[PDB]
Amino acid sequence: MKIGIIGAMEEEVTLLRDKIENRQTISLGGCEIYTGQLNGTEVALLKSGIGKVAAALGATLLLEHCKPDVIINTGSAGGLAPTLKVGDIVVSDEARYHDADVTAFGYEYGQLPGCPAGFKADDKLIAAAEACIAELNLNAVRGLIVSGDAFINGSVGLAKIRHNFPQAIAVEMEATAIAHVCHNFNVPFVVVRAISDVADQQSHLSFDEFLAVAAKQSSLMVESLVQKLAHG
Amino acid sequence: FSMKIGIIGAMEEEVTLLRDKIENRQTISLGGCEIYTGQLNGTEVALLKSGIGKVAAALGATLLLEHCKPDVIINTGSAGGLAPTLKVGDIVVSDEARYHDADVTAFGYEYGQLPGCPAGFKADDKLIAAAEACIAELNLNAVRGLIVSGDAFINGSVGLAKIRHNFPQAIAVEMEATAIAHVCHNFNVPFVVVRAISDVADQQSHLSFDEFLAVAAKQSSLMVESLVQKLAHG
Ligand SMILES: CSC[C@H]1O[C@@H](n2ccc3c(N)ncnc32)[C@H](O)[C@@H]1O
Ligand SMILES: CSC[C@H]1O[C@@H](n2ccc3c(N)ncnc32)[C@H](O)[C@@H]1O
Repeated sequence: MKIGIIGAMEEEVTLLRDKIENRQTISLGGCEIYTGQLNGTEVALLKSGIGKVAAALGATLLLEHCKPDVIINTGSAGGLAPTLKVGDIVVSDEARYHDADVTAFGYEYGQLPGCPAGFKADDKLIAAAEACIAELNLNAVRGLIVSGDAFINGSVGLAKIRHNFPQAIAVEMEATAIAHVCHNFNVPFVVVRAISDVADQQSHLSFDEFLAVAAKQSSLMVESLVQKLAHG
Repeated sequence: FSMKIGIIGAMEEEVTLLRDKIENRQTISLGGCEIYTGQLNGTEVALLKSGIGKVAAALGATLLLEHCKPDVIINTGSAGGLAPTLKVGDIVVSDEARYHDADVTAFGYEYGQLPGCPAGFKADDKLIAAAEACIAELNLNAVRGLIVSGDAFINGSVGLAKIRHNFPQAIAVEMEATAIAHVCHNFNVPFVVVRAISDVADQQSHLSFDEFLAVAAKQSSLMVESLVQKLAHG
């Protein structure tokens, strides 16, 4: 099997990239795809860049080109659920755009025409992720992750997300775009990210200071997840 | 005679007229998108129906570029008019595209800019000139300028006000142009947006859209046909 992995920033893909053996690099459409094996498992790691379009472009390339069996979106996120603290894990059971609005025509807030109002992550991928979380003794929350093309740091931006998606556990900028692409190609996906901040008026400083920590936690989780999917 | 022109429209109504005119037409269904190949007035074209929104347009544009390698991309369809002299049916030609809903300002990026990208994506000068030549020849009313995109249908109120305040110079607003420009930019492919006005993005936009979408589609499609011809023969 081939496992696809997508991270947005250098920090979020560098540790995994350093571990890929029989590594080959593909530079294309402004993205980088690293192919090879992670602890014996065939993977394809994509550094997509930040934002929905960058992520959609990279996911599309990855699916069309390398044709992985499942997609795992790694990286950092702004924590919204009460029990989350920096470094904690968020596992998507679903992804929705918090900034899409075509309600003028009767679509659900966050829903784009031609798409489900939310994209569901794969149950097996979620089960495997949670088994790893238990085995590594990590604090994690499973639930709705919302994406938009904006960095959230309190004020109006956070307020609007709370209103439309009070049950969202985390917010970031690529997951739902990746889920949307996977949905169109019928590819299972799961988002496994780590908290770099709590999306408030202090998230800039928190993100700056804890991104490396969040990237590491999510990377270790992905490493464990890949191994679990490949060997049980 | 060796040029392949890529054309991207989001909705059925926006691509149907051009599609019916493609000779030796074939249909490719990939990634939830539909691409029609063949010739338009003898010029090789690849017409994609992308679906609505930034991600749907990005996915489609990426497929079209990777799969059909067109030499240039023309984004067709409707838009909400923002510049004063625009009436329903008029043409808007992009000289630039920017996301009106992207905000990473907390980190010092320009409003609308995503990290790793230029704050705005510039349309091709030759494609712009050709489109304007077509405009002068069809004797249509048009405006050239900044087109801004977002994943929201602008219906007046705060959505509209925020846009006018952040991009006072924007001539129109829609939902796919900048995502297509972004993908084209990353692939180094020349692009131009030539859309037509279906509404003025105000509280009436919902009704105006339902009523004049066909008119915008007709006017934009005429422009695209003329542009394809212009680009291949002069
Ligand atoms: C530098 S923009 C923030 C990047 O980290 C993720 N991230 C982390 C925290 C966070 C937040 N509070 N709001 C939005 N995106 C966030 C996003 O997916 C994007 O790739
Ligand atoms: C049914 S969503 C609107 C569709 O038509 C375009 N459009 C036209 C007018 C308009 C507006 N006022 N606001 C946003 N998108 C608009 C968009 O790019 C999208 O494909």
